[PDB]
Amino acid sequence: MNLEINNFAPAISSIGSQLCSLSAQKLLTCRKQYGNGAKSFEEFYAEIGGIIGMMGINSQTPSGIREAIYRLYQSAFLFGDIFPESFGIQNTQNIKPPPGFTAPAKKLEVVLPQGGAFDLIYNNGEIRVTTTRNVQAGDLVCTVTFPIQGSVIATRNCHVNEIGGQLTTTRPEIIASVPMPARTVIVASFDAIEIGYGEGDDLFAIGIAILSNRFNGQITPMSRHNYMTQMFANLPANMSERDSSAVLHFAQAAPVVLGMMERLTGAPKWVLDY
Amino acid sequence: MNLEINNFAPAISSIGSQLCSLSAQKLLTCRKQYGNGAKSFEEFYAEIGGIIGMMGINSQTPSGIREAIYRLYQSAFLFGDIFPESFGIQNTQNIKPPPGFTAPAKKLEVVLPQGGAFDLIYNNGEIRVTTTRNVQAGDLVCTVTFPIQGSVIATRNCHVNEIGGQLTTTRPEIIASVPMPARTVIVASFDAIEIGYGEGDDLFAIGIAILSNRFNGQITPMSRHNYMTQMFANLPANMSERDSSAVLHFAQAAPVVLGMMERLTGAPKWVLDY
Amino acid sequence: MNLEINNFAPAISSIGSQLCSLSAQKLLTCRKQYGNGAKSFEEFYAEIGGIIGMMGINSQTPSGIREAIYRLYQSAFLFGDIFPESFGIQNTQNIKPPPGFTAPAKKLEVVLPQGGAFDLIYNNGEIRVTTTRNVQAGDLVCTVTFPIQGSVIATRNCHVNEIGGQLTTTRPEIIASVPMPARTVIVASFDAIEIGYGEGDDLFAIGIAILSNRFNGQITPMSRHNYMTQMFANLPANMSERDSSAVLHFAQAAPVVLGMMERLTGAPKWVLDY
Amino acid sequence: FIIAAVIWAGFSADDSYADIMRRSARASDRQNYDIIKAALSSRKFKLPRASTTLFDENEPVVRRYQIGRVYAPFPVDRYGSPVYSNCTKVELASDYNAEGF
Amino acid sequence: MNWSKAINFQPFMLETRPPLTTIPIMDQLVEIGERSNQKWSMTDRLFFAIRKINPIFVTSSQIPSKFDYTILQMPTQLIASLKETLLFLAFSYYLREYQDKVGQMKFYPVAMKNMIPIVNYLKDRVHNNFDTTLEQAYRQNVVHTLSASDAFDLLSGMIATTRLDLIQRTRICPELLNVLNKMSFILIYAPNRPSILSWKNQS
Repeated sequence: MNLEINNFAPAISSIGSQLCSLSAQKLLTCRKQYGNGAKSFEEFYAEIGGIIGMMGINSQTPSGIREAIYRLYQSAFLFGDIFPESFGIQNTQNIKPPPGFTAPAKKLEVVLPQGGAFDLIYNNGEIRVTTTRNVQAGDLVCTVTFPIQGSVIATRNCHVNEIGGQLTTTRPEIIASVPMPARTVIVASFDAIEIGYGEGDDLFAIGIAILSNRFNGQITPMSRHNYMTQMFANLPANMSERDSSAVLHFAQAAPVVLGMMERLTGAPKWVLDY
Repeated sequence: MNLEINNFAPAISSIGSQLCSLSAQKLLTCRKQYGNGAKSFEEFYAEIGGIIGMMGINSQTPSGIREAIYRLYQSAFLFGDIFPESFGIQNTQNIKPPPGFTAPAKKLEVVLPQGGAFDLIYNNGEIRVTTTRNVQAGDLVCTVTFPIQGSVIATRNCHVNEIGGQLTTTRPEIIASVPMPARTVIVASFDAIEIGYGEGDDLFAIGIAILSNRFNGQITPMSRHNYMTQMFANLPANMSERDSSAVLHFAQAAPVVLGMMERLTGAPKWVLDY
Repeated sequence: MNLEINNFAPAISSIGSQLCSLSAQKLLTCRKQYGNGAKSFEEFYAEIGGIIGMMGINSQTPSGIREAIYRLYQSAFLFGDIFPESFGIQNTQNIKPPPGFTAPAKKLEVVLPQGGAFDLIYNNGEIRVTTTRNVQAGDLVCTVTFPIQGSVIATRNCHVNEIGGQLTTTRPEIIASVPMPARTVIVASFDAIEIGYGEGDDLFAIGIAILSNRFNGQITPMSRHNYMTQMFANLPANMSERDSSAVLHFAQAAPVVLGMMERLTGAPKWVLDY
Repeated sequence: FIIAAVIWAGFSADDSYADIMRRSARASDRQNYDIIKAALSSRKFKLPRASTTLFDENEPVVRRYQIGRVYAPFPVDRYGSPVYSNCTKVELASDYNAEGF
Repeated sequence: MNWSKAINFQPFMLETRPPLTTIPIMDQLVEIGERSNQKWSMTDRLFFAIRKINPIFVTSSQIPSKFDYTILQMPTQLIASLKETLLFLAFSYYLREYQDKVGQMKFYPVAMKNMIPIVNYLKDRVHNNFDTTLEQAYRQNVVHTLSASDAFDLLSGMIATTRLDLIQRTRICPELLNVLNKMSFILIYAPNRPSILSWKNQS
């Protein structure tokens, strides 16, 4: 999946997230006032679900919201560079902090150092490493590339910099504490939260297909974990962590809302409470 | 941590939780109508985020809520068993029930029988012990000190009381069921819920520092799980489950709200819907 | 720490120093007019101490001052190309001189030239090296890189260019006077004042963390001495001694004021009397 | 710029109305206005300037065309508080003397 | 458009228009542009106006733009001088009051030499004390150091037009004649003087 994220992404993402929030709040309101009748719920929503109070939509229909989402996504994640890097937008338009991430870190992503001295397998929430040769205490065995935050549980034959059970840094590295003979095993489990949101995976699966049909060459169907890892990997290096969260919120919310407009079920708290 | 909980902790907690819920609801109310102009959201919240009608609070700015939270926390959990006459406490018996716990029990807390007979290692949600010496069927192996409720999965070479896969008692005990020699290993996994509220873990980490920079002699930064284990261990023996629930709800809500008033993101459901 | 100081730094630094001085003046004025009562000191300060009226600060709360400090600091010292056109930056033709430095030079920076012929250790007020081989008279053994100014006391087996007790140059160099055998020790103590100020170090510790939590990838918390040495080393070569003073005054005034707004204690004289 | 110059002619120690009007050559109207506005929000002088913000509240109704935001002509805020660009209260430590007025 | 006269469709001017699906989004970004002071002029102090002069290379015409902030370059290796940079800046500034603001398609002149090094030099050589304006820099570096014929020869090289083509074309398009007149150029062919071009009497 190849995509070019510019320096204007947070500004577009704020508008996108506001549109998604308003669309979801309308669905819960329409959903609360449906009375069983000849007209189905799909028609009932499609007849009044697009009337929302928001500038920038040129239609009072769900098609208008869908096209607004499409154009915002294309401008933010696929078009490329807009304007010189010195163009000043943050000063006049401030953005709103997105909700904190809630996705549990199950398949935490790590990279082994060069030398082929270690064997890596994955588990539910931990990683265990097998040593092919003798290793001296106090050297890198692993390091995470996908940021993570939370508590730490059940470290064996390794030491992680932490105080009071809480990890000190968002990118911990695993180091040994005792010299290990070959064929030893060292484990590290974390009760932590990765980048993303954990609710609304059924909606994401069909929304990503909906928006991959249109951008066929750029976006491909995939799981939420892979999508978010690639989106985080494509973020510009010279960008704050306060804006990366704003970009990622819209990046995951757009497929969720697209799939929500098809399967007219509820909405996740993260999309609604923006 | 060192801290003393007085007999009137539920009365203080029932006011602190109400104040926290009021502040969170006001935060979302102001977050819904943010103008998105030249002023940032921090200035907007500092200008219109206060509560004006609660007895006990002496300012219409957020600082008033912060100072009230500080007073209530110090009175309820710290060494000074000072009864706050400033907030109006009319009945110390009436206590609105708090929401049920939602924290998954990943690192379950267990203690060995003291015979030095088993080795203890942890995992994502299960404990497993290895017999150092020969053991006969029908004797204690492990017992949990942190109360736990939920289901039981993957019980091998051990027995727990269960009805339809559900745990009977809140403090299950693991007893071997078969004569098992030669350093064998038994496992016990639980799909259960411990004490506390899993949601909003990011705000807890930033709020515990805020309230430890003030009560540095009594409170230190740490993870939520250890904080709750110690807080539950410090509860008086003459305490019902209806009251300890309120005490623990306030004990977790205070750091979460303190950290939420700094990072103006959303609020967890268990704080809003108290 | 990675940072790029631009040519426009003095204009930003003048505004930052003026804002910090105004904040300190307001803090002391509100600290003298506080009568003990129902409201705590922080509530009193939040209501009136925050109000300060300059172009570009749009708030009567301390949050506005905090955001203004953040924006000016990011514009002046951080990597992103940002300039705040909203402040009184257009009429910065003339810049008021900043107060002179008062930081004692306890750990002064020197560099051994080459050949590993000398081993360096430090003391509270003096430096000393051990010659590992024969040395000729009148050659360079060490030279300072961090500028100092003051008197010289207790020089042994060396010579510095000083007349009347005062060092003639801001970058003194030490040269041996007599050919000396291996294992000889030359010493030089200075009663001088290095760059930066001395008062307010408690506020610096809690302000550097505050402004490192925001720019989490750009600034790492550390002591004032290393901070100032890196700031001086990152100054452009083509800068006068008058503008660099303003830049280095703002670079320290920002963290100390950020920490002062947290702990509502007094303010340093150099911050206030700008 | 002309309003600002007329106001500043009576508060500056040295420059007269013609001297301020002459500043048109070595600058722009916006830049000169910014300079004079910064001079009127200093420690010595504080003259509040009327300001306004964008407005986005609309009552929903079915319509065919698009909608947009407009500034509010009046300088009061949604909550009734006055909106000023530099300061909330007038505090000037001198008298306005210009050309004998 | 016919309203855009015929100057906007000259060989040395390139038309730009973003992708059709992104046009509504680009419109609201440039609105935030005018809300800020993201524009430059000739009658303004260089101290800040030098920051907002950022020429870019035109790889493709499908690029978004603000009429008061956009300066284009051809992807070449030749490096222009300071006088050429000022001449092109004046030309581009005075040429944008014929911009067609109703039709979405904007038209900009394209410089045939690189302008980045001179812009960086000016941006690094500018201080808080100096009060120089872009127009004053143009005057003291072009009008008072070169003849009108030499300045016209320089200007042509920046826009890839033979001075003969420009001189002949001024006789057909009065808009170009006004644009050149705004730059202190005067074209009187009635007497047989040595040069057809001269600078305008100032003050």
